[PDB]
Amino acid sequence: SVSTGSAPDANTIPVSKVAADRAMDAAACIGCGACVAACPNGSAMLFTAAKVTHLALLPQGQPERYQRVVNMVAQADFEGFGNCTNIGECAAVCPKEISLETIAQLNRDLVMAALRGIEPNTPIVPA
Amino acid sequence: MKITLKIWRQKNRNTPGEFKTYVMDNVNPDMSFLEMLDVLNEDLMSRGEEPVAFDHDCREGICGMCSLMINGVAHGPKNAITTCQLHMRSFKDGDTITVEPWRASAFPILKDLVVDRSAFDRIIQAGGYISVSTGSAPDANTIPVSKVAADRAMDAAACIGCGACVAACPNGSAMLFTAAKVTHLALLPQGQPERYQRVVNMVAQADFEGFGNCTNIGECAAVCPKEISLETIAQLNRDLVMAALRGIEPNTPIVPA
Amino acid sequence: VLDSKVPTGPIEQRWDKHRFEMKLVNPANRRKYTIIVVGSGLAGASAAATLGEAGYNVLCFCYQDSPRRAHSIAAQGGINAAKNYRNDGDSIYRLFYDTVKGGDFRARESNVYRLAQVSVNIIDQCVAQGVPFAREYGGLLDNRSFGGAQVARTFYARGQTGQQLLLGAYQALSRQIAAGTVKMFPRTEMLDLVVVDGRARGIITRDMVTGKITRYAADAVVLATGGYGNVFYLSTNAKGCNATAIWRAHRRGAFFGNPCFTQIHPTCIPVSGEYQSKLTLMSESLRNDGRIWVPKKKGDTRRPQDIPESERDYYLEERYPSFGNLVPRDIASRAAKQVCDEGRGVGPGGLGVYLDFADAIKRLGRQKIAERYGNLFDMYKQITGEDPYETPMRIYPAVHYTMGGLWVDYNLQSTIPGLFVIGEANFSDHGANRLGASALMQGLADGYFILPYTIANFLAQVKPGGVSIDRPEFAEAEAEINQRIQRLLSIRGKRTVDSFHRELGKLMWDKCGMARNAAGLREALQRIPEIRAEFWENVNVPGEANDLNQALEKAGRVADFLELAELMCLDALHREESCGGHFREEYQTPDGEALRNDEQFSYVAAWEFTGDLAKPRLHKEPLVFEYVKPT
Amino acid sequence: VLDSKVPTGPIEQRWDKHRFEMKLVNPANRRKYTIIVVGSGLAGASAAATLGEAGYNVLCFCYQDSPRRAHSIAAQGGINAAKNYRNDGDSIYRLFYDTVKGGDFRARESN
Amino acid sequence: NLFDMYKQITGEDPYETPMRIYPAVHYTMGGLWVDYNLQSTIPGLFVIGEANFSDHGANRLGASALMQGLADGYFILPYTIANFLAQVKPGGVSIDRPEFAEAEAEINQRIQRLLSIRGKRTVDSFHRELG
Ligand SMILES: Cc1cc2nc3c(=O)[nH]c(=O)nc-3n(C[C@H](O)[C@H](O)[C@H](O)COP(=O)(O)OP(=O)(O)OC[C@H]3O[C@@H](n4cnc5c(N)ncnc54)[C@H](O)[C@@H]3O)c2cc1C
Ligand SMILES: Cc1cc2nc3c(=O)[nH]c(=O)nc-3n(C[C@H](O)[C@H](O)[C@H](O)COP(=O)(O)OP(=O)(O)OC[C@H]3O[C@@H](n4cnc5c(N)ncnc54)[C@H](O)[C@@H]3O)c2cc1C
Ligand code: SF4
Ligand code: SF4
Ligand code: F3S
Ligand code: F3S
Ligand code: FES
Repeated sequence: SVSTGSAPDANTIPVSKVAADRAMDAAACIGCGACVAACPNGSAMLFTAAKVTHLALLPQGQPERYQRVVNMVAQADFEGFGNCTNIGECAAVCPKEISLETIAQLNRDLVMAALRGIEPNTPIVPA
Repeated sequence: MKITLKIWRQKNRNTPGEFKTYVMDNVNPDMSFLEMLDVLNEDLMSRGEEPVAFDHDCREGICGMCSLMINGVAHGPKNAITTCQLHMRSFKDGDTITVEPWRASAFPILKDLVVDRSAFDRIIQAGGYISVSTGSAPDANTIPVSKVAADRAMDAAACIGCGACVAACPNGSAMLFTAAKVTHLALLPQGQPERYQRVVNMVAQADFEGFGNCTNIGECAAVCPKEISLETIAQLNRDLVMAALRGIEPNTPIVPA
Repeated sequence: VLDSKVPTGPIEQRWDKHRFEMKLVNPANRRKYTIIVVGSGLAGASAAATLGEAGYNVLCFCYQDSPRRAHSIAAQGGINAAKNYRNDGDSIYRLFYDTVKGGDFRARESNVYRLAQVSVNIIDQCVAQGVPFAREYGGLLDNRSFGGAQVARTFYARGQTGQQLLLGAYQALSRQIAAGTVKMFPRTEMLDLVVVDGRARGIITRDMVTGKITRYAADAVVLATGGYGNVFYLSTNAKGCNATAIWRAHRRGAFFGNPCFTQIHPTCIPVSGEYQSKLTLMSESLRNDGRIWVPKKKGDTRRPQDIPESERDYYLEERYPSFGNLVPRDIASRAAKQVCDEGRGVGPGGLGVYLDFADAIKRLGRQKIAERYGNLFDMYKQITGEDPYETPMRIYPAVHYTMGGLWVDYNLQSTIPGLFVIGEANFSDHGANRLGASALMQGLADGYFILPYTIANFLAQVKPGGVSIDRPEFAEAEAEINQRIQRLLSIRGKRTVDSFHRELGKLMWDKCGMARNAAGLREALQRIPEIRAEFWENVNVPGEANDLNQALEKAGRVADFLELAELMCLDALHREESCGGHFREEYQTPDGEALRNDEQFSYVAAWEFTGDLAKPRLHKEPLVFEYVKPT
Repeated sequence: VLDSKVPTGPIEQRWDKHRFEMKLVNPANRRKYTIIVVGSGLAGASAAATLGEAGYNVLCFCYQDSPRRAHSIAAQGGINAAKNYRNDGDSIYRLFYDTVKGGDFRARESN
Repeated sequence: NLFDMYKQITGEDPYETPMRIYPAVHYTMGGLWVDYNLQSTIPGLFVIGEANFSDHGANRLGASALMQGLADGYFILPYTIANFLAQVKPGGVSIDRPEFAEAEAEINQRIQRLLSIRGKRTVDSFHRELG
């Protein structure tokens, strides 16, 4: 949640090359939905987990990460997707080879947000 | 309204004080408490008696120098307000209102209702700040502060330094004031370099100034005009435990000038 | 002759050019200098903290319990800066242009540009100090829009921005008190200025707990003592706000720059009786979603909600059909005062008008109106006891800010060498109308990023020390202060101090208030000395000198106010034009707006005390506009 | 006749001068305006996001299933900026010169 | 990455066989003329990104179209469109205006005519011939 014009210098906050590489690995998600299609449960866990991992591996995504995962997970429930049985067909068919480590990271974020008592916001209803 | 007032009258620090009774025949319900005291003071001046002395600047609940123990409650019966924000519609006709100063060893009484709250100043001087000098600050958007952390730090930072927590605390403790400042500075990334020192120093200063300890009673939070929570004291406790784990020891106390 | 000492060349580099051309004090030589800072508000606290950080010996004074109890803790609106964090066309030049045009082209351009240029450093410093400004969810700072600006350039800490700004400045000041560089003297009121060899070399103060008169000596004296808006008894200022320091400096030789330039606030909670002296102001934005009216019948005893629409005098709608319901603050407030003077009795004393939200509540969502004005409505119900959702909210104009004060040059120095006036105490760079969120920025700029340079420039050209408190000037000032206090305590009259202050403020609000004319100002100029003589012959100041005598402090402040009001009325009668807050009824557009005379009144009027309160000496400082042409 | 409406004076301040000399909409008055943005590429998504942040009513359109499917997504090379993070002589003037000479002197200099 | 993509698309390893390439049209730095305010000849019509001619000249440099699109979106159009909008009143035109009806009738007639031709050639055949 950064508005235009308020960004600081591009080198003000260091992002380690490893974290940047992992966040680029997660951020490389073309939003095809093939994870939902190949998931036996019809779950958007790989897409959601990729976005959560991309924004959670960078410092700029720290201020609102534990909210974000909760909201995002809740939205995936609200939209009608299934749950994650940790099967891995989503990762098997992913064009960008987004790993199940993204889902483990999303799970860690959601557990941490539950420990902090983070409540999901109102779902994004369609227009 | 007909209002009877039993007001503490003390000549100076050394003179013993006593309650004097004053009957006000006509009190406006819309009159604020301090305005009623002003009317009483004008009547006393016209009658040749010494007017009651009380601290007041803003009459808005923000500056923090109005400080009256009204009917046993700091800042009056109504909560989340100050003495200045209390109006006479909170009382009834024929009511008797007892008006007192803050009673604390660290808040010496200088006059009828005026106390010396400079111990709060010295608690602040003992690390209640960020040691940043003018001209050295980076761009205002270089360090992100999450809206939740900023909101909590503004909740704690909304402290008018009235000392009503000390007055309502059974132990006479400044723990709500100190904990509010500790929480305000410790919730921001700018207060991280000193926080574990700061809490220790500040807590030690509150001990040095003569305040009591905290029994986790909660009258401080009950009478706080700004509704500063007891989570500020939990945060200060966490900071002090973490500082003890790190071996942080307090600096020299701030001696009065 | 006044020397503004403004730099030459392009306005965008003038400050930098000045900062290079100013003299410097070595850090080792700073410990040999003592600076007195009277005042601990935003300007005073920032100044004392920065000067203590520099390495000077600072003597800071305030009449409150604590330095944090100053005014400017009550500032609700945010603080502006030209950071363009909102990507909306804001810039340092746009802020400078907005401030020059807002002041109605009545202030120096170099000062305004320097203020707009250092606003960005102000905001950086405040964020570093821990001021909990509003953040967006991404962690970065949040801006909102203030009146007089089409950009969102205001940084705010909930509704208590001034409290958090002063808390940061006071925390820096506390850090310097702990460091030993600053000596803080709370509950100490400066009662005179001591001028030795033409230089402001000390002050005479009275400790208001023990009554002790003390003399302090310094190489330079800074007057960060705030505004004189309490010369009108009914004002939004704190009860202790006074003009004693600047009036004493004026009597010592400082020139009063445009004393008549006073600002008002439109939305203030009216008084409930003659006892009340403070009007709690409310955001001008409350009007955006409210309508101002009074009952057509003066003796309407019905509830205002039960009054029919055809039986309501919705003035500012029938009057001024153009720009209805958002008439400028001055026009609407002058109309409100005229209506209340005609006789309506809608409030306790009849001084108030109904700002109702009923039609806005019906039209909009009551939840959205709650989100807009919840804290304001809760405060109004706390103060008045009436719910603004059902009952109309009563409001009445009040004096808020004084753009005038002691004249200062580009170096923030008055006409007394070594005397520096900062914050609201000086005229400086607000012109005839101060923009919203510009007084906080001006105080913090003067404290943090201007006075450290200009005071060092002054001090590098003089030798440290050489004046002690045993000099005859200190003894003469102390004898004068003691005699004044004894005379005040010895009158033993029938009327109280507040009675005289109420009469004086009523006259000033009726004559030198929002609508001024020649005849009214001449009547006030005849009446002010009579009130002063009646005060000095018939005031009751009980108690003793060496005690916590609050009546004595009030008496001294009113004694200064009685002399200051005459100068204010003389300045208002002098200025045969309308500009900003100064409004002459005979110089206005048909719409009621202020009509300036830029051919004959395009200057700063600095008034010199000549020993006669009725005949001060006028000194014009001409104003030239090279970057913001008057229009 | 075509009016390029380019600012005058030194080229380094022209945009700033223009930004001062061009009018503004108050944040309260922005909700009264509706802006249609046809396109959701880098330009379209940037514009719609910024104008929605400002407070306008934005109607954004795209022919794809999602705004993210615009062809800007297919760009492989990086993005240029005159930050001189490599100490290699780069500057805003050098980027402007490189773009004017690279375009073969067929575009307005101020843009 | 390039060799793996080429082997995925063509089926031939470029480490042994030569890679095959052919020029293709990539970018169009022409487009609707816009002024310094990014506004076209029609007032109130703003063209940004690749859709306008703007400032790439006769040859767009590498990594400059993303620069130009993000610049137009983030840091230019917010100012110039506000400059345009501040000089006009909001609203005042609804979709019930005759101009909307005329444009809609033209679009409907074009779509009906396209669907009603029923010729012997596909759309992509004509596009291929044109290209
Ligand atoms: C309700 C309210 C809201 C406001 N909101 C805003 C806002 O949003 N934006 C804005 O820009 N401005 C605002 N203002 C105005 C502004 O905040 C202040 O009024 C003023 O500009 C700051 O004054 P100062 O810093 O110069 O000194 P002050 O804050 O007035 O302090 C003067 C100091 O001098 C000390 N002192 C010591 N001895 C003496 C003596 N002998 N005489 C006098 N003083 C003495 C006092 O103790 C005090 O500490 C608001 C004002 C009010 C009342
Ligand atoms: C393969 C390729 C690689 C490139 N690589 C680079 C590179 O490395 N670096 C670089 O600087 N540039 C590169 N470019 C050029 C640059 O990416 C383009 O200029 C870019 O596409 C410009 O984005 P845009 O916002 O102007 O429009 P686009 O990104 O094309 O987006 C147009 C948008 O408008 C919508 N739209 C179009 N017509 C309609 C309509 N009639 N109704 C509704 N919506 C409509 C589309 O759905 C889309 O959302 C590359 C271009 C290509 C083709
Ligand atoms: S399959 Fe991979 S690339 Fe496609 S939506 Fe799922 S996570 Fe994203
Ligand atoms: S914590 Fe609350 S009660 Fe204690 S001084 Fe601060 S505002 Fe007053
Ligand atoms: S296959 Fe399905 S169950 Fe989870 S791990 Fe992948 S989304
Ligand atoms: S009432 Fe006293 S015991 Fe602690 S929680 Fe408050 S300071
Ligand atoms: S007088 Fe300021 S808080 Fe009450």
